[PDB]
Amino acid sequence: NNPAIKRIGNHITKSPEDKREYRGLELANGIKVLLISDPTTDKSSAALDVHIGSLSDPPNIAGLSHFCQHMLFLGTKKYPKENEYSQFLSEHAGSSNAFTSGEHTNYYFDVSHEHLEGALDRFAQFFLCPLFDESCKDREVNAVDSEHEKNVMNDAWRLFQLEKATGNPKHPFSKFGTGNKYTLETRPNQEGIDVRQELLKFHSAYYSSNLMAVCVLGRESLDDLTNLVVKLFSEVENKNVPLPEFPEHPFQEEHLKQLYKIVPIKDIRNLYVTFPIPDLQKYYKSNPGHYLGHLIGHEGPGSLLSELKSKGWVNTLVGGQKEGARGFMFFIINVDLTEEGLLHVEDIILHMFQYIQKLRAEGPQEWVFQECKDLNAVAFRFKDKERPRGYTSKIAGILHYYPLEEVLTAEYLLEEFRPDLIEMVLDKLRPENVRVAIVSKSFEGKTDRTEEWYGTQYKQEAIPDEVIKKWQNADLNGKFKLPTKNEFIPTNFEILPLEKEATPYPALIKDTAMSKLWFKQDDKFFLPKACLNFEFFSPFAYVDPLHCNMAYLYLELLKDSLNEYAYAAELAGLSYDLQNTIYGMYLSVKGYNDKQPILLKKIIEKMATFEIDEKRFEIIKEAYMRSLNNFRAEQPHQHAMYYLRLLMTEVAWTKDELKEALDDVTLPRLKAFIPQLLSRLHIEALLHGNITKQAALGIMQMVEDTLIEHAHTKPLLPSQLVRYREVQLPDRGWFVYQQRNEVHNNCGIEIYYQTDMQSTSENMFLELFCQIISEPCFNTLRTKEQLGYIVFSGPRRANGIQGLRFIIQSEKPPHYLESRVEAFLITMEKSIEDMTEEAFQKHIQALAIRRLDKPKKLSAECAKYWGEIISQQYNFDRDNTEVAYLKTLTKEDIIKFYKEMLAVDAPRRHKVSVHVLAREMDSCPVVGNLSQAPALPQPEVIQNMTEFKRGLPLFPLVKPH
Amino acid sequence: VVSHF
Ligand SMILES: [Zn+2]
Repeated sequence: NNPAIKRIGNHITKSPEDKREYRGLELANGIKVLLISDPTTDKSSAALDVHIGSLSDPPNIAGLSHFCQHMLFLGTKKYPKENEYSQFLSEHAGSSNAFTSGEHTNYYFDVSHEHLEGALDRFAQFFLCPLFDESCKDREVNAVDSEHEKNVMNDAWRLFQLEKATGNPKHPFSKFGTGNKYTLETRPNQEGIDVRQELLKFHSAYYSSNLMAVCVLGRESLDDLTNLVVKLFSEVENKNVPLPEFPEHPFQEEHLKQLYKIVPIKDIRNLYVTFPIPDLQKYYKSNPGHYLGHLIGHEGPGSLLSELKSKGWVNTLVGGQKEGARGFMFFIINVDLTEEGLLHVEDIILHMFQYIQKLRAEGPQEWVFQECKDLNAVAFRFKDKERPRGYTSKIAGILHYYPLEEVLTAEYLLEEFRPDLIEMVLDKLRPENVRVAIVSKSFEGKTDRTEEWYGTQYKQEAIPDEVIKKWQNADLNGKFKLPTKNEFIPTNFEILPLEKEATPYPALIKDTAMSKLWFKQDDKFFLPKACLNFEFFSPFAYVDPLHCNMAYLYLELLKDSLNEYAYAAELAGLSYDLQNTIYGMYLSVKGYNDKQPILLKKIIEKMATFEIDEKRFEIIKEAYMRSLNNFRAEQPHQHAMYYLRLLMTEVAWTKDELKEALDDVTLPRLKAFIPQLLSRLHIEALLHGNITKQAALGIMQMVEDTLIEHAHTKPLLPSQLVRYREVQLPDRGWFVYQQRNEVHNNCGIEIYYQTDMQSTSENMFLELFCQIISEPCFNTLRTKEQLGYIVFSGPRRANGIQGLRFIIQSEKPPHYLESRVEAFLITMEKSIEDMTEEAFQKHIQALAIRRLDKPKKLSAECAKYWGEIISQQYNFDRDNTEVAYLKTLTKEDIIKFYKEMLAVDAPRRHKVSVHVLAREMDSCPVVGNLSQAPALPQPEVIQNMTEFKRGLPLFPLVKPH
Repeated sequence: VVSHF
């Protein structure tokens, strides 16, 4: 009937709460398709996932399929302009990304809902006729090189690659997926390879319709989405490529019973325990590896982790199954190590085996399966509506694994109790099948191997037969008990009717010395959930580096003692976030509203009556000192951002001041700080969700009453509700702060052009200018000039003040990066002069759509309200108001804004730059085809942050709405 | 925790 369609699936199973409509189909050429119609959506989206990745790279061109992923964006026959795709998305309120894993290359975008076809037409060409232009191939290899360079000194990437280097060197698993300039240009040139032909051959060979899945989400009817996808994708050619498969495990006999001793970059101590397993993917209706991951990774009473933590050996544990590829998987148990735990690795692993033995002894528990199943069914029914871009991307990957009809449910719904599969996987978790890796700075100078891609220092050893035999004879330990029934499992899903006095925005329903309560009953999502957000103000959380340490330590110690009890709640969809701030403490409780007052009451009560276990105190103090030290290993651009915050904020304690004050934190001293912190508070809260005004007032007053009861809390004075100010930079001044990153051999730079206080006009001048320069400067500073992989521009907002920032990480020195940003900015003035009024209005419209895009789920709406609350602007209707103003702006207005605040000879230019030098740039000068860079003045070099701050005015704070 | 996410 339709030659272009092989079949239309039956009804796609969805949550009864899901108003989107769905149609599955397979095209004649083999492409699996899901169409999602959402007549409400502001942004439309599509994604395509090709079932080939890294594991299919040619053995002689490592990173090719990842390079090819980069190259596809850079022009096609129909749309040859190198940034046609990204320009079009940017001008229509869209964004795009892609990723390459071992078996998939996944490409996705969103866009304004009226420009779906235009975005999709351009996207579709990536799969039809890429140009692989020779000149952008030569440029873009630098971006990929620069992606690898940022990962080199990253502990997680070094470990990911080291695993692959220690399995069978003949297995595709051993491949280096990222590639670099060496693998992708230098060595291919040496070996006479034409990389353009290789990209074309690989695309021709594997970009076959039979390995593709496409997902499209739009306002259009399912018939209209259907015709669209047929129109654009049925020309993709079927080469009938067999799906790559890897039935032989990369870890064979000689790779089992091995021990690795690895030297990390950061001062971290971890143990990684791995068992190879078969591919359990086909068992998704029973999911035996999840059942075992739930048990072995449990954190409640009776758990593996409870015992290892009581012994003072470990603080956290991850366990369960881990993906490999079609044909192989892994089962892991990874723990961090205390200093004692480091000396007790053999005992830790014996406990692991005793816990596993306990699972064998008790047998598979249908009631455990049934709990998993019940929780998954509730999670599925009440799942938050996803943002279109992540939703289409994720479904495109899974269309390759599940029947069309099951794609939404397949990952949630458990159907089959399989005690036979559970025993089978359990039979793999034996000491004869074990790989053990220990990461520790203690192994420095004690290693004799080097992994080639990252430089990782390590040593390999057979585990002694004596150690194995002892692990094999692990018997039952009375400390290990299966969890009991999870009582946090919610059963009340009633949606309270909308109150007669319910408001579109949060209403201030309580305004007392003690607490300010903003409340909104959900009028949009209608799921049985709520968010309860509390800011606790106290000047004692940040009065000095010592107090700041104590605030941190107190809250980590609290979360650590609550952890056993809160883990059940967290499995049951009820979580909390508790952290110290520069103003006090932040608490958020989210998830099913049912049992949420219980967890909340427990937290406040524990906080207000807290008793510190001295052993937990010492372990967590040592972890925190390392955590402060480990900042030295963060990335240069992260360093640049951190220093700018320190420079621009009235009060900010540095990592070095914090670490020096940490030796002075004693138990007695922490015990005294806590009652002191809690003796006087102001609480500002947002309670938002499936809750009434009276339940909100009750939760609020329960929190105060618990603090009053146990901690004798008294209100703060209004005048002590101290917000910090941003440093006010002088007209025409340019200051430079310089540091070195001692770990990474790239530079980072952050450049800040401070404008003025936030307000309706200043906001939208800045945001419009940003919108306009956003794609161009990625295109200029990355795509064309290839300064680095990380190239960022956009508004910076802090402390009621704002401005334009640029963040780049590069091999080039900061003074150089600076001239290029300055050259770029001139290009942008000319470009704004040269652009049509309609081009101008498309930018206003794109920013408009971006600002007006509706929250799809509760917590995204809360976050918007919460940003208004914590900034003390309380501008809940900002979006309509800012957008109405924006549409008023002209080309002339933006030219004038640029000329006044931003241009190199602007009368009110306020520029600060943070320069972070690469490990190997020794010292360095602060000042120094391609567009022409203007001459810059001599910067004032900041020598001392305190003096810099003392010598400048401070801005006002923004007035509340 | 269960390996994810
Ligand atoms: Zn990449």
